[PDB]
Amino acid sequence: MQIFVKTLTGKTITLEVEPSDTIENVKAKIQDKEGIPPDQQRLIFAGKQLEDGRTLSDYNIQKESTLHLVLRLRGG
Repeated sequence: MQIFVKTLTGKTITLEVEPSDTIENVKAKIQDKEGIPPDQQRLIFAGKQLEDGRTLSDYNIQKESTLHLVLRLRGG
């Protein structure tokens, strides 16, 4: 479904996806959209990081949910 992710700048970015799509798919969508890679993408939810292997549905996300789109701290 659709959700509303926030930026490190407190910006509002909405993304329309499916409940069957994985976090990686949603991230990939945001990538092609915004331009930020999924490798450098850090979405926080319920205090837990969105796992690619984990889908929005598996997360029981609510319509127009509030997601935190933060970058990565370190690297490797």
